[PDB]
Amino acid sequence: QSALRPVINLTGTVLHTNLGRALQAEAAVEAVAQAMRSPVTLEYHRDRALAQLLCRITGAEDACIVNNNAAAVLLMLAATASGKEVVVSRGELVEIGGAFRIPDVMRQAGCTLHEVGTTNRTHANDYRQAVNENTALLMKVHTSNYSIQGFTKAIDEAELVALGKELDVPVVTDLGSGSLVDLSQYGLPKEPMPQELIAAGVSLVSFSGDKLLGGPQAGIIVGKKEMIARLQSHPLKRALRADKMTLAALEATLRLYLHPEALSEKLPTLRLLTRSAEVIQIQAQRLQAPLAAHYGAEFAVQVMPCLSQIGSGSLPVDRLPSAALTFTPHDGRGSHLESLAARWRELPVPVIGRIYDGRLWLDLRCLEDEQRFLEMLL
Amino acid sequence: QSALRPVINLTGTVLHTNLGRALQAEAAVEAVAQAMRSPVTLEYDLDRGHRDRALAQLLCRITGAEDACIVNNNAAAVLLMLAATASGKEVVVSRGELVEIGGAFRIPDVMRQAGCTLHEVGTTNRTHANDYRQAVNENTALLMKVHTSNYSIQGFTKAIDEAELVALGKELDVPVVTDLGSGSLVDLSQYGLPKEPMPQELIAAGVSLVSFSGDKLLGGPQAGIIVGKKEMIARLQSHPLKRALRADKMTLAALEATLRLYLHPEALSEKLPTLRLLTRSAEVIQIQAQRLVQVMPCLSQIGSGSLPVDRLPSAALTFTLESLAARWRELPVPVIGRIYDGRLWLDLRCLEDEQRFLEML
Amino acid sequence: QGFTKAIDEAELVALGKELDVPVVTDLGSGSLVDLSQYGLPKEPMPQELIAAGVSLVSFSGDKLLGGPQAGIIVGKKEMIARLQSHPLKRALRADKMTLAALEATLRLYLHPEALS
Repeated sequence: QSALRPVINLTGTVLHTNLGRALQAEAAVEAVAQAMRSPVTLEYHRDRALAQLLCRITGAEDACIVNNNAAAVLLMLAATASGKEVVVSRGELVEIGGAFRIPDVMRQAGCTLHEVGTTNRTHANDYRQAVNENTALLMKVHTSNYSIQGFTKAIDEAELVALGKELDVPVVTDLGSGSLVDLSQYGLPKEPMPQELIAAGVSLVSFSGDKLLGGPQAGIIVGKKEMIARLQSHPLKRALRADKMTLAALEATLRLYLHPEALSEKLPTLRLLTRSAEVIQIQAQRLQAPLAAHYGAEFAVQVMPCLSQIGSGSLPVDRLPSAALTFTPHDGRGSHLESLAARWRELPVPVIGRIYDGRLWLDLRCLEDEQRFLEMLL
Repeated sequence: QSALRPVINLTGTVLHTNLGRALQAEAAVEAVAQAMRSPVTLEYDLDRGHRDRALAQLLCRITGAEDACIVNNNAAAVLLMLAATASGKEVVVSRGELVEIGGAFRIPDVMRQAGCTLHEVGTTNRTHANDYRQAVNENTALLMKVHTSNYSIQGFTKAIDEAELVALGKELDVPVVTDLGSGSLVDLSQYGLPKEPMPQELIAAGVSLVSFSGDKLLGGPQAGIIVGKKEMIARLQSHPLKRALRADKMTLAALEATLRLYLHPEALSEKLPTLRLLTRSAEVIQIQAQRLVQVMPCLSQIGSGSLPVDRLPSAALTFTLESLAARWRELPVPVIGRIYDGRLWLDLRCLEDEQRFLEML
Repeated sequence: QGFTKAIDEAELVALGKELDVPVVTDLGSGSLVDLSQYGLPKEPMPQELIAAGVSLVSFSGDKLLGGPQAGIIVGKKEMIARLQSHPLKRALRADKMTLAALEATLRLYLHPEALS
């Protein structure tokens, strides 16, 4: 078995950054297989069908596609504000994962980071007082992995683009998550959409493709034709250009958003997120018997409510009811739990659970096919 | 129909840069589909764990280097290598290796982007080891050898090989890096094809870092693979640029499945579509062309990573023009031929499925 | 809330001791008792910061302390003496009713049983 081995994500995190983030749809898989097996018109520009599709969906003039959203932010800052100040709120200097920090990206991209306001309260006058002759951008970063609660104040995109129009300074956005549909319609927490930012007047909006979009690892920048053309002509773009499998997967995923009626079914990310809790309860009750019969004598397994995280691109707050299987040792020793976790991690198709509340939990929200999981766990 | 539509490459260029370069094997396709459909341990080591440690071990087994690094493409590989190993310092490159690939990649421009200073030595055709020696000073960070994959200078020429430059850098305490580009992992001369420099030879000769593509003569996905010294690779992985240049899980899955084909070379000419199309015999092409408007000898270009000289016999069917090509480009599966010698030629070297192709025409 | 990481006071004072740099804290609220005993959310205490090795801790007197508007800085004798001798201190010195209220309020914390 290889290291790029399939695993059954029972940790309750749908978009696990360490597990490949979003799963790909069957349409994306078929398009990718067709692109790999046979020659495709890659450059016979490279991303033009995708640019037109993003114009249809988001409503922006032009679009650029790069390796990932870190590459998107790097290219945006290097091709739009190289050698010039960029005004970012002091409460949006975000860190994602641990390798991506906004100040470090500003340093690499050759711009100067101008910090305004405070960590919790940033006012429009803080943006206004920093705009000078060296200022090239007003950059709003979407804090996708965290939220500040309490005495807070943030300037929305509409007010910031109004201020930039008044001061003749473009406004860009590092959206990150890139949810293309209103999640509130499915009961999920609402996240800002590229459509709203593009309509509000944001010059450039950069978002990921494997986050809430449900596609491949890609960095999608949508916005004004002139600034997108600036990005395309930058020397960095050649290093950051996207692969043909990436483009095929992104095109097939984006074509799913043209038919929203089946979107909750044909998109694995949405299908896993909007999965009802009653079906999870039924599946847990059905699966509770064979495991107890096989090796549940050492530690009993029962079904109680649990909480599941949406994953990357959303708040790490769970916010999602679900059902889980708990393996509670009889003698109350963590050695049994650690040994069981190691045994599962050494299986041909590893099953990853979570050590929560002194027990080993398997959250079945992200378990579509129970046959292979039952075979591996028996 | 989407613009990323299948196309039957009958132009004779197997590795067409504008047509996706190398087709991937069935093993790579299956690994990619498995990685897409199900979660994979991208950055979660079962034994946190790095993203491409399995790939690094596989590349150590194949090439023989200490460590490896995977980035978006070889342009990104060269950019990261120069920015993490020679930032703010001089890089000594022969004046006859300042290569341009495709049109968007240019060695001087990459050095400008990477923060290095390009030091050019020798002449376009004649570069001597003393030209390298006279340019090495306290600000020199690397001696860079770029493999001219898309061109060759013929006539009164002189190039310093990698062994001589490695010895010179060892004497002067300056590391030697190589932008191999093509990255052929097997001796092509064994298959009757022109020999190309291999990463194994450069690694054995003492090159600190060797960067090559994955969609060229390797036959895999678009990737930039840098193999070499553990310290140099660790410098690359810790650079801030790497986060922007890191490789996707589909890219890593395809690359690992492709690299595992090189562990069984006997079936490599069959499992690898690039090698299968390159080592396809001319008699079979002649038979297929006769079975499928005149059939005559033609010559097929290898494509990216090799010199654009044809150097490959084949048989092609000709249509005895512009409007025919325009009509063919509008099919659900477009057929692209070449307007050569006043005739429309369809080189049948890359035609793998006759039953499907015959339906459109 | 979310993907967060903060360096605690103990680790920071250890780092400052290693690098010979003092560590100060703007506590603000200045709760002198463990609020978790009363069912309210726990807040950092000046006692914990002083024990952990923080050179100076500044907190309000009208916030969670329950007294008058005052700024109370507690810590090392040398740095406190630096504060007292600063020219700003005359401008910032505390009033007599402020001191009376602060002393009477602090005397309540010596009898925690009736403090609630």
